[PDB]
Amino acid sequence: IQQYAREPISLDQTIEGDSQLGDFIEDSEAVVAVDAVSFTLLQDQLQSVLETLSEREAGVVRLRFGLTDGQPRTLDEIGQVYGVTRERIRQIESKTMSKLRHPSRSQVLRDYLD
Amino acid sequence: DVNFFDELRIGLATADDIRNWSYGEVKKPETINYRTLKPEKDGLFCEKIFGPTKVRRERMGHIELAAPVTHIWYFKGVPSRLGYLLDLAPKDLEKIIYFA
Amino acid sequence: DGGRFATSDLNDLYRRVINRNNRLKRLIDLGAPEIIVNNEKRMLQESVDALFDNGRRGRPVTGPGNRPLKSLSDLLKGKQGRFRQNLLGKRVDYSGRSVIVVGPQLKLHQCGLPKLMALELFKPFVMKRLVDLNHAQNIKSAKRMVERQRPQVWDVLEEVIAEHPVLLNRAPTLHRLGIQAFEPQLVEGKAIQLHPLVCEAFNADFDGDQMAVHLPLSAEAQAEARILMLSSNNILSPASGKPLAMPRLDMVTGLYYLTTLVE
Amino acid sequence: FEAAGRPVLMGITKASLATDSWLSAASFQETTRVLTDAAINCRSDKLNGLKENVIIGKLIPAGTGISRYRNIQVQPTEEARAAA
Amino acid sequence: NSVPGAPNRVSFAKLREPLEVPGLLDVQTDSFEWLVGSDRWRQAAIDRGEENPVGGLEEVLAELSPIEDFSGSMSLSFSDPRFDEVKASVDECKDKDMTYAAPLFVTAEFINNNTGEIKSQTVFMGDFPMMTEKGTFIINGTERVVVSQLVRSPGVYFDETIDKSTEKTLHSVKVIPGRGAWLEFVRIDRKRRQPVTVLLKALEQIVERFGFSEIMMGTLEKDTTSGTDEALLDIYRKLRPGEPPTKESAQTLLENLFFKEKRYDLARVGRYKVNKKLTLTEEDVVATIEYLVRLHEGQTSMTVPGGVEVPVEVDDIDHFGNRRLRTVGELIQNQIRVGLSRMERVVRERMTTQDVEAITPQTLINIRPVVAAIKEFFGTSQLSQFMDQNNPLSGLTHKRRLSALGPGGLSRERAGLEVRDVHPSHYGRMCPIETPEGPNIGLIGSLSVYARVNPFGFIETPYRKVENGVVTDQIDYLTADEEDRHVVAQANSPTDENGRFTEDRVMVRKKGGEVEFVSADQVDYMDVSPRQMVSVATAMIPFLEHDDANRALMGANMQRQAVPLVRSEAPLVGTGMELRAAIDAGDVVVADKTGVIEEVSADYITVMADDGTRQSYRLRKFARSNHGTCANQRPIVDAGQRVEAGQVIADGPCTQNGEMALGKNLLVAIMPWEGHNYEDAIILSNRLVEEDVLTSIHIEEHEIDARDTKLGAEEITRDIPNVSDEVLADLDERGIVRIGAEVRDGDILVGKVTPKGETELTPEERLLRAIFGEKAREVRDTSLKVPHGESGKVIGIRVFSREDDDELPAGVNELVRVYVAQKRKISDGDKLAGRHGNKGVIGKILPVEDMPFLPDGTPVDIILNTHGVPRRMNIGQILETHLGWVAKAGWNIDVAAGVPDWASKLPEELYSAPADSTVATPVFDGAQEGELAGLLGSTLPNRDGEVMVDADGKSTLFDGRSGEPFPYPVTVGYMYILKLHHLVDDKIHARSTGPYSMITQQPLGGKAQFGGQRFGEMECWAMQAYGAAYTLQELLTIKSDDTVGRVKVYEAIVKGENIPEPGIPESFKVLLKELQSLCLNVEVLSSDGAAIEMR
Amino acid sequence: SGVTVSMADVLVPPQKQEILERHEAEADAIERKYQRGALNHTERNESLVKIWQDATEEVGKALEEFYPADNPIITIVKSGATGNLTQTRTLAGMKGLVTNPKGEFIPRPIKSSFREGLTVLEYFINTHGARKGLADTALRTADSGYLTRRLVDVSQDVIVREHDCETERGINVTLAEIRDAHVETSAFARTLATDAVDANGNVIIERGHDLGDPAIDALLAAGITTVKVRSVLTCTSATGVCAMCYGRSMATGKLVDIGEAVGIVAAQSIGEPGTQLTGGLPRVQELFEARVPRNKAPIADVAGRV
Ligand SMILES: CC(=O)O[C@H]1[C@H](C)[C@H](O)[C@H](C)[C@@H](O)[C@@H]([C@H](C)OC(=O)C(C)(C)CC(=O)O)CC/C=C(/C)C(=O)Nc2cc(O)c3c4c(c(C)c(O)c3c2O)O[C@](C)(O/C=C/[C@H](O[C@H]2C[C@@H]3OCO[C@@H]3[C@@H](C)O2)[C@H]1C)C4=O
Ligand SMILES: [Mg+2]
Ligand SMILES: [Zn+2]
Repeated sequence: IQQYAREPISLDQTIEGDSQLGDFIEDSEAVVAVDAVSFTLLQDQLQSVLETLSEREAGVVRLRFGLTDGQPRTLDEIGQVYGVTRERIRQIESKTMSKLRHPSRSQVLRDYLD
Repeated sequence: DVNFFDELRIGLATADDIRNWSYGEVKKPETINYRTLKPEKDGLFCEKIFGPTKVRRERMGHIELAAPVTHIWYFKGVPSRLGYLLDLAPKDLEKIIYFA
Repeated sequence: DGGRFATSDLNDLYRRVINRNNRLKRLIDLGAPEIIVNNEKRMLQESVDALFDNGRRGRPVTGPGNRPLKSLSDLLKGKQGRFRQNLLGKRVDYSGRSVIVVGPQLKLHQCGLPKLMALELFKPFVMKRLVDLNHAQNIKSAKRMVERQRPQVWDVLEEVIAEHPVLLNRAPTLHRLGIQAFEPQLVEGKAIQLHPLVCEAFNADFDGDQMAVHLPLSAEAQAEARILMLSSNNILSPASGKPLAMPRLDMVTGLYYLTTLVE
Repeated sequence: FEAAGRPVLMGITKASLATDSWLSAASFQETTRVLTDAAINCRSDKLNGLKENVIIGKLIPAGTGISRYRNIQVQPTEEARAAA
Repeated sequence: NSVPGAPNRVSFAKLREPLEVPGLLDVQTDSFEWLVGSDRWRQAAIDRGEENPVGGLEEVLAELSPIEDFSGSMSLSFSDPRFDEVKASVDECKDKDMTYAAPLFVTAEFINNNTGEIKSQTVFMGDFPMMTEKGTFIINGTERVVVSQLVRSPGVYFDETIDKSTEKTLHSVKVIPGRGAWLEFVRIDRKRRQPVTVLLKALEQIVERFGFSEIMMGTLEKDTTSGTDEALLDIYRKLRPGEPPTKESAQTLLENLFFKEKRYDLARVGRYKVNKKLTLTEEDVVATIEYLVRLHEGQTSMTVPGGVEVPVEVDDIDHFGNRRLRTVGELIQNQIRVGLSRMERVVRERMTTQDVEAITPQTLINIRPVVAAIKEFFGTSQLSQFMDQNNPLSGLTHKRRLSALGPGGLSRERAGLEVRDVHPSHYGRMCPIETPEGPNIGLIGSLSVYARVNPFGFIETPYRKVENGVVTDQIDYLTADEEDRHVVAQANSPTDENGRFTEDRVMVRKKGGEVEFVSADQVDYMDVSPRQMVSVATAMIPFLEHDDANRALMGANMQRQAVPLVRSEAPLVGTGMELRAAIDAGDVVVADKTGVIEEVSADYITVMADDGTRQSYRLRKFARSNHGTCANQRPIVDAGQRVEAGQVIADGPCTQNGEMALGKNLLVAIMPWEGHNYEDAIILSNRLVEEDVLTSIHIEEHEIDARDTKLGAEEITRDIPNVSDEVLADLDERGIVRIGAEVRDGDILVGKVTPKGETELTPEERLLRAIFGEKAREVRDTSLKVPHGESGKVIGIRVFSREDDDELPAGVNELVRVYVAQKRKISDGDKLAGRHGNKGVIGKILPVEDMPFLPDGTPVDIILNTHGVPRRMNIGQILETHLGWVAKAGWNIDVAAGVPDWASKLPEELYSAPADSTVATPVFDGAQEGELAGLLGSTLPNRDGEVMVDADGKSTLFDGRSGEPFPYPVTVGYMYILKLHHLVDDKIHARSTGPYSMITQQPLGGKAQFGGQRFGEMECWAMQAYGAAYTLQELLTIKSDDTVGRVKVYEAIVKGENIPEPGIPESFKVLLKELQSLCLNVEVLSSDGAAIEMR
Repeated sequence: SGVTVSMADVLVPPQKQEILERHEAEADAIERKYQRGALNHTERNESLVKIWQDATEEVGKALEEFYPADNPIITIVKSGATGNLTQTRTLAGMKGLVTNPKGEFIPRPIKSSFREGLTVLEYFINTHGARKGLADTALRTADSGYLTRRLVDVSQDVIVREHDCETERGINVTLAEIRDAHVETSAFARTLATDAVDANGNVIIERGHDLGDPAIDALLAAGITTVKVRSVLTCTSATGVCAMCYGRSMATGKLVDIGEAVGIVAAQSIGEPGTQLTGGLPRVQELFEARVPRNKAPIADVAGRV
């Protein structure tokens, strides 16, 4: 209750001398240029890995995470496009993921971890 | 984003201009819920009109007044723009607009 | 942070207007004596007036502590009004400042730049060339490298700073010679080494005096710095034509003693 | 203007407020009075002064911002490209 | 002398000090003790002055008692304030972030006249903040000081004016009360030229009693109103424009306005100002009119009927007799009065709606206003200030400071320049030399050394009365008014056997005050000492009489800017005030009882007195001051030493052996040196780095809290979502940095985490999570890291936890504070300065090998440019430079037969002196030129028979770089210089990219946000003058405000591409919207005339 | 150079003890005139100030005669590097008359110098003029900045738009009607509107020339006194001004470039001074604002006898 009873304060208020409070608030969602570029450089690195995978394999990984469409897709929904049992899609996913963990393919993205 | 445009023009905004700009009429004097802290609907931060939580900086609202109102700039600015347009003494016009 | 909330006065000003507007609707629908309705209409008009230009007509609306609320007019008008505080004057990236120290060993076109300041200012530039070289595999490695001040970055910084001009400025800026371009020199310490001749133009005495640095980025910006605002190209004061980089106190007595004739 | 007229002497503050640009006069002094008179007169700003361009982010019409200077075309001479 | 510590410092003064410096902290303690009414002040008033004193609290309680009903049926009486022992110690309050206070009970009573019942009760007002022994308040853990405020003395003030055009002598007068509207002569409270006759009509034979003035009858003849009620309507229409008068309202109008306490607070000071000039009484208003009348005639005497006569002249508002300062005790009293008055209203309304016989003193009283008035004042008021603690001298001048601005005083803008000027009445009360150098000149000033405050709020000055040409030992503290009533003899006056004047005539100050030369018979009072006009800080500048007020003002301001050094060496050439200022500052450990030391430890020291009772003193070791300076204390006594009451046991931060040591003694050479010292710059020996002489410790306090958020509770933890184990290698289990660990900018102090949801991670990111098997953590990393450029080691950690029963604000669970300190070697760019207003940055630091050095091989520590010395009129710095060498080298006058003719006035103790002796030259009677040259002629060989400095204070120095000597003898000496709180490490800022404001898209300035530099209005003018359109556009579009432009340029720089074309400044787009919000339709238009969507 | 400051280098002239008493004695006699009452009181102060502010000049020359030309303090001032003779007189010798807070000269002078050290009353009196002067330089910057801003805004759009407007109009510079005190600011750096003609006769400098230093002397030799010169006042340029009318660029020392924004350069050239202005900033604002003069002076409405 004592947290609810707190009353707000004015940004237009000034604090020492001639400086209004409002000028000190950070914009959190403002794009940070150092990360957005690396994100573009990151998605180019992933585009390389997909060419190494099988055409059906690369197509599955995207749809599962919806890299091109921007929306994930469940296995049964990935089965309709490829006309295969959803378990097979789970199997293809497992084999392709382990191959992505293979030493050669993932060496570059380790540094891109954070 | 052209960055090369010729003229910049200013003029009185009619009620229809204001009416047109607005993406909705704000109906309540509510800012945000006190528990969820999320914007209150039909209020001053209503996402329905202003935008989802870059467009939240671009969209505007409007308030429909149950009684007309004079723009203080044109009445109290010296010399009184209304006072010279209707030929009313500014001290007289103050008595009319503010119900004296 | 601290969970507490802050908000512009405009919200309370809009809150006053919409409150009285709705109450008016309520009074009309009910049907109310003309005194009550007219009283509400006057109140509504005053709220819109306070919203636009508060205090312009009579009592200004105040919040806690009796401070008057900031109207829409207050956004545009004052020294904090947009035209002075934001439109013409605004803070910029790729800039820094520090206290200045004498640079007697400098050439007229040179300025001493603290290595730490020159690093952060040029941070993207050194990040780029250090990824060109195989020192860093990707950008995030370069950024981590610079922030930890890895010793490999120093020799790189000299290569990126080479023949890249920087603008120096001291407040207050009375004339254009208050901003002049220089060639940066990586120097030690956290002070800025200033050529003793430009002191006359900047009105800079070395008692805690601080100057600001600006990094021209575009090709046109660097061209204007090297051509228009170069230190050694602006000698005469563009008011009387008299020389400003002309020697002063210390150097005057030195040359006076040097050429004086003793019987 | 060049219906008779006489030469007029006016101070800098009064002469600057009479400039043909309305946002320049607004950014100088008494923003409210300039805006009200400009909105009524339905004035339009050619955006040709230098303070105006500064506000909107355009190149100032001076120095390297002049048209004759910014529209320059730079190419090596036919003789130069050959020598390489 | 007269102090047990008594460090031997020889004085050059020629006049004994008749009065020791009063305790210069008395001003703060005396005012506070008057408010609380301590027994110490109670017995002092019984001894002198009132038989029964009046406590400030009792004074405000006598005003409210009794609260009487409109009917008077129920009357409630307040009385007998009660104070309980303090809740916690000052050290405990500063620890737990609570205010040092003592609860305050009262003894009220409620009587019903109808039923005659008596209801007594005990009422708790609230926690009443108390004043420490150092004269400071602890408000929420922060040490605060309440500065006394200069305000006009409530009363009447006649001012003569000359009409602009008619040039006929006009006279206007104002009556300024403590509360209520003000009257001006009848213009009343902003209504121009009410007829002067209507006011008495509001209250016969008006002509007959005032027939002396011819003009007063002319104005009356011009007054149209006739009668008491007919003209009271005339005066009514202007006070309340729009109210139809009532027959009753007309008569209550005039009396309710100015003559009853409800709307006219009778000023206790105001009641005394007008009583000496001639609640409010109508007869007094009349007496004011005829003074105006009598003063327009120019007649010098006015006799009010039934009262003693006074002179009739124009008053000076700046004269310290009509200008008072509200001291701390009264500043609290006024805020207590306001809290009790709003309580009066609630008690009144509470009486009505409450049932009769159902009310007790407790029911009628809600204290919310009272404790809110106390809290708001200490918390918000301009007068309650954050104590500046960088050095003990600064905290001593923060107290004893008087400023005119604030609530109730003149505003910061509207204050005229005539009040800023010094005043003849200021002599001995307010220091004219110490005042801010900026826009606050004349508004702020420190109390003089010997000054004392009057119970009525006027400053007094100590004087020695002189009669029949003889000076008696009686001392009278005389206020400014009484000072104009006597002839004040000058401090230095020839002295002979008993009291007789050695010279024929005396130099004195008159009532002007004007300087004059008069007979010895006329003089009545004499100055006690010659520093009466000087304050504490100003009195610490040696050779003050040789420096212009400009540089002296600067020198006084910079002493309070020094920083405590680790070594804290005392000044070789100083004045008398060095000792007393340190002990009275409170940062030194003083023994209050004569005894012998029992134990000596770096932690504490115990002393056994003759009583056998043990006293013990715990030492501040590395306590962080409010501005980051080190407050370390160190003991100066050994185990078995015998000490006397009032002696110094331990040294403070900037003290040594009892006297303030704000800087160090350095070997100086006044030659210009290859331009490295040029335009006030300075060069130093690297010795000052190696030997840590100018090294000063600086501490910083960091803070982070774990609260309960809406999504989850913040947890201080060592587990961080995405970090290497190495960045955690210095953290403990909880996640806070371990004690003694280092910190580099960007390192982690306290690991904190907060809930994050909904995640909605990136499709590109979610895959990397699946490949490398790192689960996307459910929470966001918000940890406490070290600020950019800051470095050092961790001293200690304070932790307050919700689990343990710690007190926290609602929603806050855990609080952890990390204290980091760092050693600051004196560095290039740091700011140094002497006591004479000379200042400059360190341009370069040279190796000790290549430095101008004496034939000893002794290198100079510092080299000062010659050109800055002559022009600034601070040549007192050259004097202490000569004396500085004398003190460190010693001397023996070695009279051939007797004292050479120069030393006629020199004391015998100054004839001989060994090396490294300290010297004292009080400001206005210190060393003089003749004595200095003679002392320069008496010098001692360094080690060998060789003498290193000649009779005019110069030496042949050898260039350390080339090796060949310097052609001309160069002046060398020892100068006392200070390290100032302006340091490079704190003032260097650099930014490439960082956070941006939320409303405007520009970088937010200040060091708190890694901010960028401001390119202001004038700077744009310079760029436009150069014609650099692209440079200007770049600064205002893609460096600050282009949301898309600034991010694309970064992408271009990294990729090494060309820099893109700028966009539209967000500031401009915001401008368009702000115009639309004003109902202004602005349209950007192309050649076609078509509107353009700004998006 | 071996230039240092020392107690010895600051020498007080020995002719100063007598000189004051000489002037002091002239004060007891004006006390006779005051005690006689033949002259008013304000005249007493006046005669006191004129005699005292004379002694200041006498100790000035007295000081200079005593100093060796190689004295380090004098060498600093002689070279022009830094310093004033007024400051040297206040260092050794006597301070002189100081200001009262109200603004009127005290009749009582400060006979002591900062070398000998002032006394309690002498130091106190000087604080009035020292503080009042330190506050004058405090608000001086605020008014100068507001003046510079109005200068900039009224002239910012004035830039050079063309090489030449080919107008023949101009203004006549006085040019040594002995040389005129200030031809460097009026005639130097201008362009000739018309050919410079000698009687009857020979043309010494053709029009459209820069008027360098050698031009002046050569001109000066021919016996000419006045010259018609191009100016932006007479420039017929449609937009902005032309290069030939504006003339040399003070910075480049050559003809002004086309793009130069001379309006801002002028506003700043006039704006940078004003911190040095102490008959000052009020008069300058009165002129540019074109207000009715503070104390109006009449001009002849027609030529003729008076
Ligand atoms: C929070 C706080 O304590 O700030 C304090 C102040 C900064 C600290 O006390 C500070 C430690 C200061 O004492 C020292 C420090 C070394 O000096 C400085 O910091 C600077 C850099 C400025 C100067 C310098 O260093 O060179 C020492 C200064 C030494 C001298 C001869 C001096 O100049 N003294 C001084 C300086 C002032 O400017 C004011 C001042 C003022 C009043 C009524 C005063 O008497 C002032 C005063 O005597 O009215 C104004 C408009 O506004 C009021 C502003 C603040 O008052 C608070 C009061 C309340 O506390 C919390 O909520 C309130 C808050 C909002 O305002 C001021 C009074 C204002 O400018
Ligand atoms: Mg400076
Ligand atoms: Zn022209």
